[PDB]
Amino acid sequence: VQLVQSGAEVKKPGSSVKVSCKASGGTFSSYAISWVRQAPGQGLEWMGGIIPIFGTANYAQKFQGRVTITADESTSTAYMELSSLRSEDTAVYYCARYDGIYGELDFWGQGTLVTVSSASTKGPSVFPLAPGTAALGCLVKDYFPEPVTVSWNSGALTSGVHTFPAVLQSSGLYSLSSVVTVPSSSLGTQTYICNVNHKPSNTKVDKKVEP
Amino acid sequence: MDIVMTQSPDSLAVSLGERATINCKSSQSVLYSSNNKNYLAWYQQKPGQPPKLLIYWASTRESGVPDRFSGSGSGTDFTLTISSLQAEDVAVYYCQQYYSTPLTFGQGTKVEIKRTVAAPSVFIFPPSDEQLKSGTASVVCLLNNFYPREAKVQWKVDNALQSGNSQESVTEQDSKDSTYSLSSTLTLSKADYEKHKVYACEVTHQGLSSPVTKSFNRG
Repeated sequence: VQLVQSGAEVKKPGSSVKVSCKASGGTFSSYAISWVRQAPGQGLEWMGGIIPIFGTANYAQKFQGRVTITADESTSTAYMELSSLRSEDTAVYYCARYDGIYGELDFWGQGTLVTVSSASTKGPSVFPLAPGTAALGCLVKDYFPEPVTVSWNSGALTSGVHTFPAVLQSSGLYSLSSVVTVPSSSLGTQTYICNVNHKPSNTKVDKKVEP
Repeated sequence: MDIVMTQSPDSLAVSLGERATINCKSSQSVLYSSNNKNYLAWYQQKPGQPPKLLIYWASTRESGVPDRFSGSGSGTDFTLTISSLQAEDVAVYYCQQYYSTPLTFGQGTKVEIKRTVAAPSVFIFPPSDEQLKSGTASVVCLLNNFYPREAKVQWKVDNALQSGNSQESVTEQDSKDSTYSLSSTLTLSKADYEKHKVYACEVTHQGLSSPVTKSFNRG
């Protein structure tokens, strides 16, 4: 069982967002799907849930009039739509599986960051941070909205990696660094490549970091 | 008549291998008469990740969850115990009731490790030639794997103390060695960058005997 959600995106205030949640295996069977949101630095808040076999959806009072939860059994996909978006709706939106008669949430989607802003989408520029221990990294600069993801050597390099929280610059654009410490003796033999993804702009960059 | 979930404490920090205790109180009983089960779950959440189910029915361990995690309680009073806190256990923990809709969560309890002081290793990075094409220069200073979180970075350009032109962020606690890392960026126009020679990052941390300076000369 795996729940795969649609990508992060910016939405203008007053607009509506639709987030999808695709269940692998080929069905959500007799089970149900909840939507749960998490504002930056905040706790978890249940938005509502749908039980496809009963054809019913329940919403939290706070979202009644703005939220719509639907599910297409034939494509094993659930949807959450949220209208009249405001700044306070900026959050990671999660789908999660439960059993209608119980309600613990055993499988979760990866989350979808929806940013409510008037600012336009912008892809990042990726710059090297050039190097018995050496540090190297990539600076991922001038993008909007969040998030970017970073791996090293296609996920083969994980030890000693630190990818930092982004900062919002005075320009209104984000900037993030990702670093790794390695043996200095590895600099002549191994290639260090940061793999940077920014879904909102469909940007993928592999940047080699040379000594 | 929404069921309110209240956790205590909001934050805890104990040494590696010490017991960690997180309490959760529900505003109404979540014990169902007809099956004598408590409709209560516990979750672990790490940064960048969704919550992960640890415990359901108040005391049943989810498959794959280590024995050091145990849920207890009935009615309105519940507790998640980590018998011997491991480095990888640092996270935010949430309780949840599913006795009735709306499903509701506790506010979360942050769990961290207390460990010995560790001084950062410090690295400075000049702006790349490719970035300079843009007319902007970012100079980066890295403080790698220090404890505790408290640290100070001071930027100097030709020995002149910088103010208002830097930003920093800090990682969550490391899941292996329980340290923190910090990245600071100094932003200048290319013009300003090209006018000066010595770029220095001065780091103060209680693990160091005195402030450590890493520097480079442009060109």
